[PDB]
Amino acid sequence: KDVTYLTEEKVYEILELCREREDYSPLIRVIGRVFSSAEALVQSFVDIDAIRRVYTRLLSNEKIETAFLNALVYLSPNVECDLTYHNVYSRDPNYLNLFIIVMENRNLHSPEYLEMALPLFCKAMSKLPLAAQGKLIRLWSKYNADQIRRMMETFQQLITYKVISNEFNSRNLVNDDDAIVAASKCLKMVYYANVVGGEVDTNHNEEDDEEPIPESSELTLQELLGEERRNKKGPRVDPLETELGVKTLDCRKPLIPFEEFINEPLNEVLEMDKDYTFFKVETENKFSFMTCPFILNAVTKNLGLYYDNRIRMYSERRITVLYSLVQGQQLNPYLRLKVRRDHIIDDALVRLEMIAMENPADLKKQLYVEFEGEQGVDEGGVSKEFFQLVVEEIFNPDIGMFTYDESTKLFWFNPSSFETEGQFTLIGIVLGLAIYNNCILDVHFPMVVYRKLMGKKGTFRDLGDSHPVLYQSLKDLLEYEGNVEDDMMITFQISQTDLFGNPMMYDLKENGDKIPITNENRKEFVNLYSDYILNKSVEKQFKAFRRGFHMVTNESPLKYLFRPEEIELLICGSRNLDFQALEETTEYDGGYTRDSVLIREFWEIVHSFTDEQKRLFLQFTTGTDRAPVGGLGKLKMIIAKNGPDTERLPTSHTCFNVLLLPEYSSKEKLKERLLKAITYA
Amino acid sequence: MFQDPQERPRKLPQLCTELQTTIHDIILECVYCKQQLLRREVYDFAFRDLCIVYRDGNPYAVCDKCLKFYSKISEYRHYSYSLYGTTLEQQYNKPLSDLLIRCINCQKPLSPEEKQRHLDKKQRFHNIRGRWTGRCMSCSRS
Ligand SMILES: [Zn+2]
Ligand SMILES: [Zn+2]
Repeated sequence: KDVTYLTEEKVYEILELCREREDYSPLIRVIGRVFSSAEALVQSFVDIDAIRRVYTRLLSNEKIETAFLNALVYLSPNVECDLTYHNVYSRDPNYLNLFIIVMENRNLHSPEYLEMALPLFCKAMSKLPLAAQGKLIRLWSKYNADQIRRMMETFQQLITYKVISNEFNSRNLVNDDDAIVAASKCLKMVYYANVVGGEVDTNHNEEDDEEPIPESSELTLQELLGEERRNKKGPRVDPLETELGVKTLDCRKPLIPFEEFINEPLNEVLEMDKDYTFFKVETENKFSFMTCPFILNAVTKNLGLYYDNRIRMYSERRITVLYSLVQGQQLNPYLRLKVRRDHIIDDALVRLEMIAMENPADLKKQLYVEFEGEQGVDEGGVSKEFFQLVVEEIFNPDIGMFTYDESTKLFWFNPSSFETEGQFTLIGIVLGLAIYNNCILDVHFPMVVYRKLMGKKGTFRDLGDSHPVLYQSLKDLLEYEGNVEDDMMITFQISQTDLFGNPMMYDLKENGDKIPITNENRKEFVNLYSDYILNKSVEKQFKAFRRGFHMVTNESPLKYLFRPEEIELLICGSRNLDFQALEETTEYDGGYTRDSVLIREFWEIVHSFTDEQKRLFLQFTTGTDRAPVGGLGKLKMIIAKNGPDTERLPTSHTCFNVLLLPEYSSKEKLKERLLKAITYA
Repeated sequence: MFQDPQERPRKLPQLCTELQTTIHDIILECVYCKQQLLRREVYDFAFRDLCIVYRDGNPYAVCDKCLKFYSKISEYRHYSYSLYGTTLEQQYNKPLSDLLIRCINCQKPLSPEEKQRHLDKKQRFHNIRGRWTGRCMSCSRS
């Protein structure tokens, strides 16, 4: 009963007959002769529910499963040809139906499919033209979270399987494997479906990209060209973001956490120097995973960004040399800061501002710090110390720039600060320099700050971290069901405390004291009050801070690779404390070795410590209770022998992560002295 | 005088007629060194489709040495990424023939013949500060 295209009813004709003749080979003949043909499939239907019913009926028979598999293996390689050489989709926009039909098969993630069928199908799918991908992604964004999870898992298992099954090395790169690259491009397709399927707030949260004006030389060249007003061009934008019209930064809440898209096995194998090269220089035969940033973990991303920073620092060094050769002028290749311990903030401001005004490109040189009166080579330890001092001084309540919350242990901008916009610019620049120099800072900002840095205004929902006493109160106000005007007697006027403790009345709306808050306007009031606290009360200071930060990061791939939650990790470091990795990378000095009894007892003790004792131990040994990007294993801790057994406590040099440990006579004594040191420091 | 910021001629031919003079008659200073251009350089400035820069109503051009120097510096400073012409056409949804590309070494706009050469020799186009550049025949041969 041969037929050129297939439907649910046509299938039922055979379900009954095959059961009645106790056979399956005719239905197998049919399904093979159907699903091996792209045209038959494209013509067969969009009828999602019918497809779902059909699969739910057919996949109940093992013999038929092998036929689906065997048909798919035949189908995909031909579809790749259609898309690559015949542009079939441009002739028939229904061609996409084929992929929709296949993807509703629930068994694609069983190993039988992973070895051959799914890879081939990925090769075909990953060639779809952008407009088609956009059509497909928009459909997927309507699916249930578990279904996104299934699709994500379907490709995740494949990427995992191929990474585990193949031997990758510095001569056989993951970038050269069509199967993993194709799978990643598919997974990217799912990723954007997850983005678009989440909650997206685009109309009330955009802030202008403020760019620092370049040096006079580049300005003159821009003036010699027709570009006097075209200073704003944006970073490298992803084609899919253009086709969909929604950025990764626009989604407030996805269906599945972005972290689940990270493929750890892949990250363990990927060589970032080469990937960054392929990201910068397009080669027809090689792919770059940086074009698929959702799949990389923060360590891998940071290593890419570090290659960018270092390649730029090196470019600026070349420019310095070229200027010296052609014009004789001698410029410093480093961002050499010289400051006095009694005037760190002032010296740093004047110097960084003179540098920013004379040459805004200098801020992109490698940082090098010198304390006036002290002598040493800045191998990072002097810089780290400089950052500690600056951060401590800037957050001192006596400077009035920031308010500290005892509950969350987070800092927030003081609306009442009379201090000049200079200091705010300085702290902004410092944060930039810290990322640029891969140094963790003990700064404690709520998530809103990193969102505002990325160009998104803080929304009501961001108060959940910065002002819990406020967020809760506003949430209560929204949840109340009585007459807000009679029951709460609040107006569009609010009270703020001045440095001198005086309550300053601020009108959210003109003559706000005469305007009552009603149930119809309360959501607007909350939006305005949130906008006041998160924006319009600090906007004077915050705008300066943000400017300072962009002066260092304006050309960085930062806006493309990272998200607010990942910026925090770059600046402050991670909260996950793997002491096994720390043991594996710890170095020994003064005659200790990894095989020393005292050292083995030390690791037994430290592994037996509580997480709080562990945080204290890190704070004591390193100056921060957080682990760098990549965990404690990246922290080159040095355990150096500080003489024989004594009653003294151990001591530390936080600028170089050195622990000065006496050679105690017993495990109990070591434990008691170490606990006492880390508790009483 | 050209002391009106908005209403002074931009391209050398226009400045010739505005000063009732010809390209064969006019003498101009280079905006960096304020040295006088050789007539050969003046012609090339007209051929390179560059803009007159004005300071206090005075016109300035750019000589060959300065232009090459500052362009090379700008390459070293604002290089972004390099694409194949084919890929570039897809990113901008236009054929390379129509897209504005200048010489990275000497700013001269690239002819469709030179653009084709880039495609023929599988050579990439470089994005600098957000504008696209390639290498003209007189700079790929040197
Ligand atoms: Zn000159
Ligand atoms: Zn040229």
